[PDB]
Amino acid sequence: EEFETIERFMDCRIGRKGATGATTTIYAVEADGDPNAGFEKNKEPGEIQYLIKWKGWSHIHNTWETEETLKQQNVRGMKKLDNYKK
Amino acid sequence: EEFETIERFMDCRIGRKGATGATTTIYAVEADGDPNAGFEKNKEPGEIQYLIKWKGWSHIHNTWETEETLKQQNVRGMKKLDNYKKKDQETKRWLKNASPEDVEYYNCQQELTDDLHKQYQIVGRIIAHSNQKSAAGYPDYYCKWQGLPYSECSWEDGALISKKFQACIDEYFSRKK
Amino acid sequence: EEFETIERFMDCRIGRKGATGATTTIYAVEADGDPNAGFEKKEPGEIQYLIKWKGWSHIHNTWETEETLKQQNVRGMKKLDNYKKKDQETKRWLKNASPEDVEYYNCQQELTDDLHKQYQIVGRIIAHSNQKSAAGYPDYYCKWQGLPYSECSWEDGALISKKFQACIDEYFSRK
Amino acid sequence: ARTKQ
Repeated sequence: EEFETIERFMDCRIGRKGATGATTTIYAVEADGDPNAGFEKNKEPGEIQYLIKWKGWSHIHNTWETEETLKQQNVRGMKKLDNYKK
Repeated sequence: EEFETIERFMDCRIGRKGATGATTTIYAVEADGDPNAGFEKNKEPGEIQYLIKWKGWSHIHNTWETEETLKQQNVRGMKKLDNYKKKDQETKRWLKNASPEDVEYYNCQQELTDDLHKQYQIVGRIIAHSNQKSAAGYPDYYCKWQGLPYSECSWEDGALISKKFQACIDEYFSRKK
Repeated sequence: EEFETIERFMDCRIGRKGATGATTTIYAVEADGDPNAGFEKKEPGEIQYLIKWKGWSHIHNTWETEETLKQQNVRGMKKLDNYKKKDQETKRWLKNASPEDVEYYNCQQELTDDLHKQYQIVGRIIAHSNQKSAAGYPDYYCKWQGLPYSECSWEDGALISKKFQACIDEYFSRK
Repeated sequence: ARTKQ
């Protein structure tokens, strides 16, 4: 009942700001629609987001996050972040 | 951004004067009637109009325009109007004295392609929808177009798509949302 | 001279490094072998794009890399960025696409790809020029299969006869 | 999404 941990960085993208977290799971997107639907950079506020595969969770639970979201959730594996950034 | 761009010339016709622009999209026509309705070129008379596939808009958004409306809206890609006209003239001259068969083949092929193009405006499959919803409760839809590869899929206004493709929308959710 | 410009992105693939350019046109392949022949995966790959050029018929499409494009000053590079995120968008979706959606996606891409190959096929010769190749051939106005007459184009004689001689002989029927 | 209003 503590912190979540990053097992791997799967993808990267510039997406609608706020289009991260739980509403980003494949099942959330399929049920409630994609929160990043039709985004276009420089046509609206965008962000750099990373597709995260979580430790202990199959890929269907993967979510898009920002360095900021990872930080305020206190996830372990932030080193993964540093490496990926290059 | 900031001006529309001519991507391709899909057709040509002589229609009623002023029957151009937004009101000529297939959905405008389906919802409010064709501003070129009952145009018997035979006593009217019309003007040369061109059906335009716009850059960044799906074929469902194609509109009829004249050299004049194009210029008036400062669209980009005007050079394409010149090439189209020249190619058109070349085609006419080369089909001047052509066997009935040559005319036969030509009219056939033109219908095959004309039909093909019409399918570009028909949603073959909804692939996804948006999280956000219009004030009227419509989410936008990611459409797969008949006759075009997946690289041509595009997000479309929910209200618009529902007016003609409610089935595709229904099937989309049925295969489990 | 001066510059070529990108019209459409017909496809992309991972292919042998250096397997781009003029030597990758169907008639180049047909006449001198395919530079990407037997590409293995035992060898360094490279993302390549199948380009349709403005002012040239599909018969002239070639594979290119983001690099060969910029090393030629090609116009329309902006389109490359759209095609890219577009492609990744469909690759991400593909990772979780239901089995029946994948099937649909596959059948549709089959059709699509076949249609595209037709564009490189002469469906009928509409006319020819008087000037003749530095000995040998006259040029031909070709009506391409799958494409409307507005896309007819003049093509080098010989280059056409090397494959569509039948269509050329047929054309000759003033009598 | 945009339409030809």
